[PDB]
Amino acid sequence: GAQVSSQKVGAHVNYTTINYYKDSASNAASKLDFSQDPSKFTEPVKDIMIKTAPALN
Amino acid sequence: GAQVSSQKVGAHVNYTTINYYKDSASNAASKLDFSQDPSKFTEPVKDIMIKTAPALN
Amino acid sequence: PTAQSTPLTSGVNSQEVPALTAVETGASGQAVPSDVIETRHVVNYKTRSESTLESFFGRSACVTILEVENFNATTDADRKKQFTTWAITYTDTVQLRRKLEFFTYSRFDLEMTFVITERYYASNTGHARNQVYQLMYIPPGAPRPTAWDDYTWQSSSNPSVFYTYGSAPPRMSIPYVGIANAYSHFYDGFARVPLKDETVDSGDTYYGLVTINDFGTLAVRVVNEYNPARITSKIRVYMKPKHVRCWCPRPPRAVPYRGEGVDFKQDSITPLTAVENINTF
Amino acid sequence: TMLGEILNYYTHWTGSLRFTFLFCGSMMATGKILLSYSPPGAKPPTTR
Amino acid sequence: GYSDRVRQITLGNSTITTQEAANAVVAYGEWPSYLDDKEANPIDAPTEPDVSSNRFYTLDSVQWKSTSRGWWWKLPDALKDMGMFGQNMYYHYLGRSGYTVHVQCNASKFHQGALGVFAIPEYVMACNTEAKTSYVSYVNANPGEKGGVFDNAYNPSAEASEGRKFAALDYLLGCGVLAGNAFVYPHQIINLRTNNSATLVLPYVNSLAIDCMAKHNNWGLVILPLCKLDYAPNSSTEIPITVTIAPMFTEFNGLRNITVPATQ
Amino acid sequence: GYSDRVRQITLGNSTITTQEAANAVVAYGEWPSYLDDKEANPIDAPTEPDVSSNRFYTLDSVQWKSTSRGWWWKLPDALKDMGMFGQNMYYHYLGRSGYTVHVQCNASKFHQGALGVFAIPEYVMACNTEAKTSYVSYVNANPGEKGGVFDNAYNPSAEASEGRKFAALDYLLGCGVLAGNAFVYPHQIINLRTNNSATLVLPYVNSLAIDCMAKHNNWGLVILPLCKLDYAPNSSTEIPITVTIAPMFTEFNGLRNITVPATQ
Ligand SMILES: CC(=O)N[C@H]1[C@H]([C@H](O)[C@H](O)CO)O[C@@](O)(C(=O)O)C[C@@H]1O
Ligand SMILES: [Ca+2]
Ligand SMILES: [Ca+2]
Ligand SMILES: [Ca+2]
Ligand SMILES: [Ca+2]
Ligand SMILES: [Ca+2]
Ligand SMILES: [Ca+2]
Ligand SMILES: [Cl-]
Ligand SMILES: [Cl-]
Ligand SMILES: [Cl-]
Ligand SMILES: [Cl-]
Ligand SMILES: [Cl-]
Ligand SMILES: [Cl-]
Ligand SMILES: [Mg+2]
Ligand SMILES: [Mg+2]
Ligand code: NA
Repeated sequence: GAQVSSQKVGAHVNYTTINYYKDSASNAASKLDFSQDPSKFTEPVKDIMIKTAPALN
Repeated sequence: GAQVSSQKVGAHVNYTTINYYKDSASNAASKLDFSQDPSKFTEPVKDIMIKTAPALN
Repeated sequence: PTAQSTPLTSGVNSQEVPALTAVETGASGQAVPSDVIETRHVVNYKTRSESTLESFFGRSACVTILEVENFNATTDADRKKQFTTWAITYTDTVQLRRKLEFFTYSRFDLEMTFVITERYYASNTGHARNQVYQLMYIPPGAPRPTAWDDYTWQSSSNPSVFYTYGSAPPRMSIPYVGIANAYSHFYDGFARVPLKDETVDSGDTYYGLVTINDFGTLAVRVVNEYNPARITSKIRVYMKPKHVRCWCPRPPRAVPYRGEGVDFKQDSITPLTAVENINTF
Repeated sequence: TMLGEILNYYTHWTGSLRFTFLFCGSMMATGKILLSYSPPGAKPPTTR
Repeated sequence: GYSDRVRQITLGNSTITTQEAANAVVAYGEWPSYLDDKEANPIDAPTEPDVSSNRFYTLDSVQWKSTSRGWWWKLPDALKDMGMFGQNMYYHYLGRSGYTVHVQCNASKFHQGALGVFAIPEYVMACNTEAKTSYVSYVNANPGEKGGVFDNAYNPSAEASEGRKFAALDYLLGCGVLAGNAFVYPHQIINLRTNNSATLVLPYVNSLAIDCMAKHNNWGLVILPLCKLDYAPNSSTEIPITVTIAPMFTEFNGLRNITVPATQ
Repeated sequence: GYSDRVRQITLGNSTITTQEAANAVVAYGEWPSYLDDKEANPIDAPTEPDVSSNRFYTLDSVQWKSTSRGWWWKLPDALKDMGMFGQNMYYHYLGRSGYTVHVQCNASKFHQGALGVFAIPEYVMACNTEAKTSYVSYVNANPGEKGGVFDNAYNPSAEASEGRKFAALDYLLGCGVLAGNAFVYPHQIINLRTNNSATLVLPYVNSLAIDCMAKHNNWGLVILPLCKLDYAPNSSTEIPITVTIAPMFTEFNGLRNITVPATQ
């Protein structure tokens, strides 16, 4: 049950993971999660604000 | 002869087992067995008792 | 997935005014350079890999230093040096605590690692055979040791690690063990409602997470009986949050901590150094 | 109790508790009895 | 015709109008909602009081002066004596609620000043004694609709018994962080030249589906004068700030006799 | 297995059992229900408190003696201080409710006696002065869970001010009709040799869809000893009568501040 995944690039390929333990808590770090939605903090407004339009009309 | 099984969920997949020894006594813990029949202790009665019916008719 | 590339843009003369906004709305400024200057095309190959929560928290941090000793104890005080108990917390140190407290709530598994060190207390009391340590996790309710060799150390159900001095730092994983759906880093409340005209003391009660938090106890002993030479030990406890989720960001701690709460210290509430002038480069 | 003894090998519990009452008076004894569970945060009940 | 400045909010038998709004904030982009069966915890059929409780309650007004350092409330504490919301809160062990928070402050085209209006999850504040930590009385933590005020000085008590209140130090947001960073929390600004109101819609926020409202405040409401009130004809003028809050999607579990908290 | 004598009733967090019932009455053959849109009157979204209020409340017990002439209560008056039902009743101008009434009285196979248990719509009773008509104080008309007692004598007051209570004369049902005809009202009998309980399920009954609960009692509950309590070893023995009532399909309109009726 080997997972083959992309490595993080260095100066100049893939790596293999096998989980040895029956508990997911034993696993190595979660894979890179690039998810983001800054707008829930930077723009949590009820009515859409178009950048090119006046903020207050 | 690798077994791939579900891990117990953590905060936020599968794990691999290979048995290295010729005796089953050497094996790690038995897999989770959710079997149960509380009625053999909580209701070991000869005649079926329907909850909604009188216990004694 | 990469950070934003810059598009090729020239000038404008337009009723479109992306440079103006109204932050009264609760929206941050949104304008980017292409809105207010002429820009070249720049392909951005750079990523935010190292600022993901897993990357930010992906370090074993020291959270406490415990002490235990091994010698022929003839007093109550010296008997209590043969083992130690520690209420598990991240508030004995400041660095991991401050990083966690960027967030209100979290969910993670924990990697715990230990670094165990010894020194001789004295010379001319001979030597000491290599020591084995027991680190026993005592969940809330399980009996706590009152002596280094009492019955509690048989540890039939509590997890224990037996560590041999000089071996690799011992390590184990702990699941997300919270009784809520996440850990609370902050709790604006009490453990119970004090009621009208009750006789229960209201003068010496506490507030916040300290009234409700209990992650149990780490108990440590040297398993060996005493040598003629007294050995003193330090156990450094390391925590790494892994498989991390966090919610509800907070301003970070700006002034020294003075305990387990958010309290501040009167002589340490001036973090800024005054500038000579508002016009100082 | 058997439930209490099992719970003292665990740190956390969840779910519903069943309290069953057996009346052991004579067959000629009658009565009505109120059995109550009051979730916490108010004056503990000392009156019906 | 429709404007970011002009808004009507109706909940139950109550309506708010504003003609000088600045949009509205939905905290973390999430509207409040009822608790789904797949996230539920207590198993008793909940009370959902709907229009009896999910309506605008107007708190006692406070006076903004050139010397004001700011105001705080906790929720649901500020609404604990508000009509049927208060009754449902105290008759049940468990409750959850979202809110519409409407902060009201009008002046004139000749006045100036700016209020930061922040909704803070788990707004834990410092105590006022250095003899103890986390040493705040229930009564001082839960002032109700009167809320509390910030100070620009920290004077912790000589005796532990006299310091069992919040050290609500304005520039440390009463909790050891710099007030300039409070904008990471859901917020609006009432800048008197621009707007006369702030509207924040808050979902339930907690590490649990539902909790003990009488033990635990989910939100702090902070109003800080970021720029002091100024009025050239009278520097000593006062203008009211009025706070109006509607519970939303209220749900209660664990009915029994009424909770009557200690008042001393 | 199933028996007319053995019954379980569950409403909200409350359950009743009986092993010596005599069927159950559904007054006028009609189960209670919510108010249909085609019969509605007040237009505000109603409060339907459901399990918070629609549950068994047990009144203070009364003692049946060989000399007892009987007991009366009014509904919703008897439940006005009962948990969240009372709170919903007094926070609203308007309310409607059905009821499950469970009257409890056990003895032994050696005791004898029979109680008539009657649910009376608009149970208007005579006043106790002949200087006036219809001259009863609000306080005397609305005793709450303690209810009142019947007498076998009529002694109207010398002065009008002293007679502002009911003349609850047993054989005239306190209202100028013969008690033997009370069986035209929904009823059961607790005959100690047969049964230890009476169960009556009452729909809302009125000339209106919904009404002012604090002004108007929809039902009287009357318990009359038709055959006196007798017990050969002790003629002075007393056995309790316990009244347990659950509101059902409760619906309230016209929310405002709480009604606090006069107590004198
Ligand atoms: C912890 C500590 O300071 N230990 C020191 C001891 C203690 O002072 C004992 O009391 C007396 O041996 O004294 C030494 O001279 C010794 O024994 O060689 C040096 C040693 O480092
Ligand atoms: Ca049964
Ligand atoms: Ca714009
Ligand atoms: Ca451009
Ligand atoms: Ca030892
Ligand atoms: Ca409802
Ligand atoms: Ca409802
Ligand atoms: Cl050391
Ligand atoms: Cl041992
Ligand atoms: Cl926990
Ligand atoms: Cl400088
Ligand atoms: Cl209040
Ligand atoms: Cl009453
Ligand atoms: Mg009030
Ligand atoms: Mg009462
Ligand atoms: Na890019």
